[PDB]
Amino acid sequence: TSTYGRYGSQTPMYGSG
Amino acid sequence: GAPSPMMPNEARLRNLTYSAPLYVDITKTVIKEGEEQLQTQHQKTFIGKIPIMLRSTYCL
Amino acid sequence: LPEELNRVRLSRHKLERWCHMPFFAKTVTGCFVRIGIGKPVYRVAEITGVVETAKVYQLGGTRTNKGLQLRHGNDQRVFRLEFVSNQEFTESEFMKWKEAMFSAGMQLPTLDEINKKELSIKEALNYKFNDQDIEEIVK
Amino acid sequence: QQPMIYICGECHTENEIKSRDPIRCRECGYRIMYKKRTKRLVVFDAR
Amino acid sequence: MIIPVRCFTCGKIVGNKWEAYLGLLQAEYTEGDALDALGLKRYCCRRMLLAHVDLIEKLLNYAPLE
Ligand SMILES: [Zn+2]
Ligand SMILES: [Zn+2]
Repeated sequence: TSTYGRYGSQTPMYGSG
Repeated sequence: GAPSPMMPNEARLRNLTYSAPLYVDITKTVIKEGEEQLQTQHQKTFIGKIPIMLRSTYCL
Repeated sequence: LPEELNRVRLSRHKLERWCHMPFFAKTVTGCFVRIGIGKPVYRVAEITGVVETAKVYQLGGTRTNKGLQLRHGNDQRVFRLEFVSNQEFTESEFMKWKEAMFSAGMQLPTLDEINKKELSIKEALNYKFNDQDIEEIVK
Repeated sequence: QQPMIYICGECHTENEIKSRDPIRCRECGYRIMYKKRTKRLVVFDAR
Repeated sequence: MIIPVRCFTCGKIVGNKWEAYLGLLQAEYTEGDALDALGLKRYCCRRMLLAHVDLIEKLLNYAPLE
């Protein structure tokens, strides 16, 4: 239980906002 | 901990004693030679803890 | 080598645990994160200081309004805790960070410094919370 | 590597609770927690 | 707690009839016609719906979460 990513959970960008 | 109301069910689950703190107004009044006298009052001095009957006028 | 550099790489699932843990400005300062700019390009920025934003944002379940003082060599600006990537340091991005540090005049941190810094995280993880930290956490 | 997962009695949040630790929820300072269900094989005869 | 699946006596399924029975009491029926309209002929099966106290409705008030 340290980094359960499996990629990931849609990382939001900085230049998208 | 930080102060909060005890709920009866928490009091039941933790083997606590469902009770209110109890306080009183005491005048420490005293007099001595020279007609030196004083009546310093300790408002709300703690006396004890009194167990509350569930669903009473003083229950939560 | 971008492989040794990934040991001090802070992923997204690790920050969540340490949102309220003190000593924060002493464990994360010296590691490298994979922050997002935006299209799939990325740059290796430097964790310099611990700043706080006036923007409260939700990170899955958890919410954190803090910022990160990052800087890619000379280009420094404000950052939020949401735009970091779980992706490891690639080859093209590793050489790009090397060129941003050789272009800025900043010294590359010696490998022995990285080896003594990656262990601070594992000792901070296994840290017994015996002191008054749970209190300040719930506050 | 199992941290013993408790459930807060008032927040209902999961809490990771090793030894030598105060039994407090990390969400709010409530003092009751419950163990989550077992991982063992639970089988009943509908009987 | 919750309506039995079968009449204990005979074994007819009554488990499906409780919602319907309360629905027939949203209509203006006597319980005697509600029981009849559902087709409960025996005085065994008829007791199940008359006598069932629905406590699962009260247990449902004790939310775990939210
Ligand atoms: Zn902890
Ligand atoms: Zn019957």
